[PDB]
Amino acid sequence: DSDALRVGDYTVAIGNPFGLGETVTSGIVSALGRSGLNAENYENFIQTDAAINRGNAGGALVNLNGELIGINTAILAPDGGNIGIGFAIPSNMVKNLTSQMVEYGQVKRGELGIMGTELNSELAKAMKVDAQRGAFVSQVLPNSSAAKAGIKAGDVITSLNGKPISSFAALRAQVGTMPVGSKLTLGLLRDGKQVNVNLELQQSVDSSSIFNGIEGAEMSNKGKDQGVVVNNVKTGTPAAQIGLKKGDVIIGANQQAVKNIAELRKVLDSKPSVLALNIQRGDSTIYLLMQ
Amino acid sequence: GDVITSLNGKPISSFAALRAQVGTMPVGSKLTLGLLRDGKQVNVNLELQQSFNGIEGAEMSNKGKDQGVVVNNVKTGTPAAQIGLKKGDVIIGANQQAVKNIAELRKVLDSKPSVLALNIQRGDSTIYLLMQ
Amino acid sequence: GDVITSLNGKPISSFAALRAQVGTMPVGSKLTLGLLRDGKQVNVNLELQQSSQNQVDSSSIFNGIEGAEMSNKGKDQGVVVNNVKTGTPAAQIGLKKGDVIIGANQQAVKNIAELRKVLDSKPSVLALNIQRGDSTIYLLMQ
Amino acid sequence: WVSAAGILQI
Amino acid sequence: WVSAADGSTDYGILQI
Amino acid sequence: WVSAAGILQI
Repeated sequence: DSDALRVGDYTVAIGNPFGLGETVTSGIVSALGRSGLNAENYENFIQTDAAINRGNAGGALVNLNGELIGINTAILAPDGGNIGIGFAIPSNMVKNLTSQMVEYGQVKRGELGIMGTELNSELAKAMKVDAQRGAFVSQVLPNSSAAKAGIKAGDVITSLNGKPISSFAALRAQVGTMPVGSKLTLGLLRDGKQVNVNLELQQSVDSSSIFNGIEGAEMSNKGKDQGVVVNNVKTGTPAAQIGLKKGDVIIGANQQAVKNIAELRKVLDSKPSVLALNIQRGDSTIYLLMQ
Repeated sequence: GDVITSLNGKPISSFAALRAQVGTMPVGSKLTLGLLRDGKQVNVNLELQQSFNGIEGAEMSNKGKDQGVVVNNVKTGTPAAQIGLKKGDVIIGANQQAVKNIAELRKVLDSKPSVLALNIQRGDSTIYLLMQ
Repeated sequence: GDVITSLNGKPISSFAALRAQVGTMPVGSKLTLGLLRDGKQVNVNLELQQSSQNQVDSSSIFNGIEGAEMSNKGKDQGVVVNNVKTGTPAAQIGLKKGDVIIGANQQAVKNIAELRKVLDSKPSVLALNIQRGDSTIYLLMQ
Repeated sequence: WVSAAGILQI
Repeated sequence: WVSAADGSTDYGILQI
Repeated sequence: WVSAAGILQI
């Protein structure tokens, strides 16, 4: 259980550096809940001074009892050589992520539906809050699990399932690995009062998700099998470079009728050299060509 | 297409001169210009200009009776919209202090906090905006 | 979704060729096209019209100022600018798409003929009285 | 820097 | 030169 | 290349 890890605990790394072969190195837990290497990724890193280099990735980080505590992922090195700063993904996050892949082949990503940021000492002063660290709730989305739970903005999350929270970024990573419908409990702090709440993860689009490389255009289904309407378009993007504009409604592609995103994706699965979209702007019917 | 020929009676040597003249006059200075449009002499009275309460490039006012500080209209290029602020928002409070009007709002800003946390409300939702 | 195959009987090599063909024909020219829709041969009678947009380049009127297309606007409502290219002699003087030339050198301008009429005078400096949005401005040349 | 071997939403 | 102690030729457009 | 001596509109 990676949640029992404490800075100071001894760690042992096992991997294949430079293809030399199974190589074992040792160290200690430098720090926990490290993140920021890639703001878009779910990262709650364990940091260790245990030697890790090119090849160790996917390797095991274990404690003195040989139990897996994390998976060595990246290092901070200006020269491409270890300098005593390595990061590993906590065993718990792996436990959660793999168990899903085993069953679904992917991860059912759920959310609480809350906006927020890191609670620093400055922000604590303004909000008359005691804790100098945690998740500060900017706002709660309507019809979200959190809303239903009774979470209000200006709240500070301090714990998750009993385990204290290092930061907002950590909490994001925690729940970011849990399967949809997972029942969990949060420790909140509003007006210097401790609160406990029971939650349950819920379900939670861009054009890059369907064309694999075409960004700057959001789109979704239209009514009931009326095609794929484009919600919004950004300027200076790969999508608008082919003509695409917000308000268009994709009727079909390559002589195949398109009622929803599933049918559209089924034409792309065929992987044709050139894609011909039969969209409709206002009263007119037009075509858009790709490749 | 107009041609300015005088300033407060005194003839104009050039555009560069006119620029320097008024460029030294204080805001609100009322002056008179002599124009020439279509070969016709024209005279005009002017008053210099700058480039409720407004804070940080954001213009706001009071709402009803002590119902907070509602946002009337915002500028996009300004730092106001750079922190999220949109038109229609209603500041209920800031930094755990209740805001009924621009007077109570300013009374929090007089404290000069390192960070400013606004408790505004858009629609039937309650959000926060942070500064600094 | 139609495919044009012939022009006035003569087969079509490419879209680019067709474009060039008709691009040289005078307005109102009556021509016929050979279409192909649903594996079905179609014939149609056409007549070239007055292009509302992108009607005329600027180098054709200023003899040396490229990167800006413009045409007449509605009914003697001036010369509107259809499109402007970046890094061109035109935009170098300020000209931007959406502008509508009302007059030049204190002479009213209703259409391209009137405008060209002022240029025939060949003045040392040209002062265009265009209008962007609800504002009226001027653009100077030379 | 790092190498492989704003309000956020939760 | 001086030291501390297209369009009309006379100037680009300045703001007053 | 060539030297002197996208949906297009027709």
